[PDB]
Amino acid sequence: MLKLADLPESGQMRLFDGRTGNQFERPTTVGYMYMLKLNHLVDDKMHAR
Amino acid sequence: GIVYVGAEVQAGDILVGKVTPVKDTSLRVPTGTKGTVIDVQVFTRDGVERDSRALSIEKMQLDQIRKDLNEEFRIVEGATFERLRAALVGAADDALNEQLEKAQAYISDRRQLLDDKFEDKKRKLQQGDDLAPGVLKIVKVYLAIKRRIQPGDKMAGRHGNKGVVSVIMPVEDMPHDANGTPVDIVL
Amino acid sequence: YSYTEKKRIRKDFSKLPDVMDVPYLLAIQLDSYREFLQAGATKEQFR
Amino acid sequence: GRSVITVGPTLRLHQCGLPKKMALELFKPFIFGKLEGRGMATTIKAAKKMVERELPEVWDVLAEVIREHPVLLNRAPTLHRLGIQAFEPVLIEGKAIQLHPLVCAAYNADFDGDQMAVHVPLTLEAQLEARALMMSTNNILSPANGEPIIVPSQDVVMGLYYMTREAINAKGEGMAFADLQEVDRAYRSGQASLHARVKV
Amino acid sequence: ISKLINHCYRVVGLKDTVIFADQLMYTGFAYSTISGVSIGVNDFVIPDEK
Amino acid sequence: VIDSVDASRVVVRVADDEVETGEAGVDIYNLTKYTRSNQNTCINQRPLVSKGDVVARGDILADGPSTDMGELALGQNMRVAFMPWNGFNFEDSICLS
Amino acid sequence: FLTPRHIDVQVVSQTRAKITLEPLERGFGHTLGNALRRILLSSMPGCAVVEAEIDGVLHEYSAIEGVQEDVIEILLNLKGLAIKLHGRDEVTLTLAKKGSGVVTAADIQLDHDVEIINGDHVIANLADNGALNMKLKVARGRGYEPADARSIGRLQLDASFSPVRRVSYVVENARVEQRTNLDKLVLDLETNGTLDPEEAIRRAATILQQQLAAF
Amino acid sequence: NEFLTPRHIDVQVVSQTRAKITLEPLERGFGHTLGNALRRILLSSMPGCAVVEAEIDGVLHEYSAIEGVQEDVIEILLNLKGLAIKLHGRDEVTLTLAKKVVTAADIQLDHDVEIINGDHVIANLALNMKLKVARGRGYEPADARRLQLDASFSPVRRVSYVVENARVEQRTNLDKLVLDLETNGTLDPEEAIRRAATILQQQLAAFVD
RNA sequence: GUGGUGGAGAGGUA
Ligand SMILES: [Mg+2]
Repeated sequence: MLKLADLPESGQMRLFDGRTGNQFERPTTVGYMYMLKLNHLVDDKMHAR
Repeated sequence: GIVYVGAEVQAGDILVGKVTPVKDTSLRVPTGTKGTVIDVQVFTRDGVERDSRALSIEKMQLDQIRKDLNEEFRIVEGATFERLRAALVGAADDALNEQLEKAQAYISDRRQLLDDKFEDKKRKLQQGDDLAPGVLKIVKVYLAIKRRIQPGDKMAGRHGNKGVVSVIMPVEDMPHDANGTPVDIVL
Repeated sequence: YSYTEKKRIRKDFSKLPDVMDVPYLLAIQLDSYREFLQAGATKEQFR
Repeated sequence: GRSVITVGPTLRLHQCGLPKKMALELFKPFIFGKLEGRGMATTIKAAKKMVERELPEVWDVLAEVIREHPVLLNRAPTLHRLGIQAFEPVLIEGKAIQLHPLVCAAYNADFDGDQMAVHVPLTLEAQLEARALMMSTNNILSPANGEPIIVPSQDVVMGLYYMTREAINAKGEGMAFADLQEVDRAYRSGQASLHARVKV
Repeated sequence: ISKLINHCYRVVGLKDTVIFADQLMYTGFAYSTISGVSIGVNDFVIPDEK
Repeated sequence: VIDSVDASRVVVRVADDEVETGEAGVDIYNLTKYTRSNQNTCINQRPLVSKGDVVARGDILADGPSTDMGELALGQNMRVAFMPWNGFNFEDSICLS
Repeated sequence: FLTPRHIDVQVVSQTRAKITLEPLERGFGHTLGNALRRILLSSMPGCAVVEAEIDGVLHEYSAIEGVQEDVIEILLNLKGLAIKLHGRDEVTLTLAKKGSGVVTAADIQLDHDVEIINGDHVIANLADNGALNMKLKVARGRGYEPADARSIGRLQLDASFSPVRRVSYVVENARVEQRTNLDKLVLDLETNGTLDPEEAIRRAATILQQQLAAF
Repeated sequence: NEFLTPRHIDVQVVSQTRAKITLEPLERGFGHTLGNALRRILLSSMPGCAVVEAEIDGVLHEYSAIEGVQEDVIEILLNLKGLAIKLHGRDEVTLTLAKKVVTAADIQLDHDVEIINGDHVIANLALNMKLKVARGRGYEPADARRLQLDASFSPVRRVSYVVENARVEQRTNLDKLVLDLETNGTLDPEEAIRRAATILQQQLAAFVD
């Protein structure tokens, strides 16, 4: 599917640093991951007396 | 004595107008709580008066119920009327009159059904509540909070990979692809 | 072919054939209470 | 007080991050004392008025009292004296407690949602006890064994190990350098591989 | 790294030891960020003899 | 078939086959708007059907919280990268754009 | 010590475009490319909708009879509008419509100095009884302005004035026939189409020049 | 619109040639921009003069074994790498050293060339040196085009930078810029920063207005 | 010259 998607086969690409602009020497794994946010927000955790 | 619905409320703002002897038992939003009030509810014990807020609330509720049932009557009555007009030729003699009379009878039956249902719902609404003893009238309010994700909030994927968001750095600092596409999350 | 699936179709990577559909999940609770209630009573309701 | 942790990699070992609101809540009597002293507070009602509205003035005095006041930190399961340590707080905008990554090993505290309890010492005696005996810098070696406990953890170890490798055939191998600064200049220029056999 | 830190503490001192620790963390973080080290499915290598 | 749809209510013209003699088209679904869950989270339902759309029995007319037109959608999916970044993802923390 | 003249811009679409700087010193292009990328992604002045008032609504946690969507979707769609301010910074807009249909940016009233890029941007869908009349005040800002940093019934919105969406760049050599030791910079810029890529480059150049002039 | 435009740059002189500069008020994003840009500027493109060629009399090859001096040829070339020379006369010169202790002052010179430190040591007797010095832009190894040797025409021996939070009472999250410099001594580090700034400015003066 | 929380049960976090 990846090679059908015209994406790099190994699922890894060399990225570019967003501050130095220098490409990282080793290709890194990127992609789309289903990320959740749990009911543990700090707004109800920050107590102070 | 009640906040207008749809009012942004900072911390400590008074919400309910309550009077003691003659001090004030007025309710205030707790500190650290700030949002928008979206709904107010008021309930009164049997034998106690209904405040203008409750009167108005019951007003739009009754209006909504009436309009819903009127529309439900409208759709079915239109279907029946057009079905009858289609059965009859372009505008025998006894059959058409019989069908028109039967349609009128069905329309009257549905009208009386819907009206009786409306009176039943109305009567159900006008009743008081079985509030707790010592409680004359009770009032509750709701608030809406838009919790933006901020550093410290716990985030976890699907494979048992938890995490606490450390910082939120600007878009430039994110690692970007040669095409210029930056990533959002750096695990 | 259902209408809801017609709006978006997931490419299923299942190699195995589906031999029977997943049963209704909440039937475990729902059957118990409704059997305890015996709402529909015959001339002799279920003993 | 308490809150969740957050890794602060820009933190020196002796210092730790601190949310603004926790700082102003905890040190409130100190704020009152300073405000009455310098003169923008005459009555305490006015002092409460400014602290509740948070004028830009209150941040100055808040930073001043925080400046040299050590703060006391501990995790929930404290299994040894390193489980509770003193730090020199740094004000940050947020609700999480920034923590020094090296100290997490002592606390055995990962950032998977751990909450970290904070305390402040009041007496000069207590602050001196914190700074001279409980400061994170003071306790480096484990009391169980002389082995250090403020040790590079996963990521910094990875970086160090990656730096200290050798590639058999890498750009710039075999050429020499007069000084370390020359090596840095060559590498940052990108004309020299990070790990190539060289003379210096 | 642990041995080097322990050795430096007993040799150079404590203030310089913590300075070294902070600098070493800074360098390790920086050059780990420079390194494109990442985990992909191709990294796990199954020997053909298995 | 959907007679009309609004953000709060949905009316369905019931099929003549699956209807009694009288009261033929009656399927009112009042969508539950923003309501409080037991964990103080919002609960609301969204229409996912237009006027005149034919629906079969058991189709999903409107979906509630954490649902994306009939599917279960708990969180969100974003472009992620797996690399140590300035030690901000030091132990398990997350660096956020 | 060559420096680029007569900045060349070519257009892919009314949003996507390419910027090239022919004469550059060797190795210097990557530096400028990163600098321009960061500044462009950081601070371009843009105008986005910050306020929205609908006559029949009180708070955006409600729904309107005849309106296919709740208020929050309306304002979210309204957040994706690409508009331009030619004259003054702050302007107020109006959208009113009654009966069935789909409301786009076309339904908004235009103005002398005010103009909208994405007229095809759907905002909401209306039923037969559907009728909305919404009051919009927009402003031209620079960075992401949340509602918190910014009479009931007036609804605040979070503002992200940045008109740029993605920036990419690459460098190649420039055979100027004088020396092949030169290099040429290709800047791939894709925005919301509201601002001229040449204008963006000139603004970024001025900002960077001022930041350096701090020396 | 308007941004943070600092003026209070400060040079804490940690050494005559090693310096420290800071920039307190700055908008959150430009810290990394300016820091990385200036770092690469100082590394890449500062015109300077350095030796690229030498004639080790009696050492036909690089790894020839020489006598009369305790050290070996690699040490000698590492030494003469370190000299900082400003050439006011030309962009090309070949200098001669002949003596039979070696110091940089032992090299003859004309009114054109100038050596920053003739006190720098190279070797010791118990030495006909013909080395060629040229002007250049940055750090260019001889591999990139005794007869040859690496070069660092840039005058800054070492530059590093780091951005930490900048505290403004009502902004409270900004970037402070911190730069350290180490020039070859041929240039004042603060003057070097000025030179780099003028270079970067003269790059885009065509379009700023 | 004055300042306002017991116990049980259940669940959850580290
Ligand atoms: Mg943990």
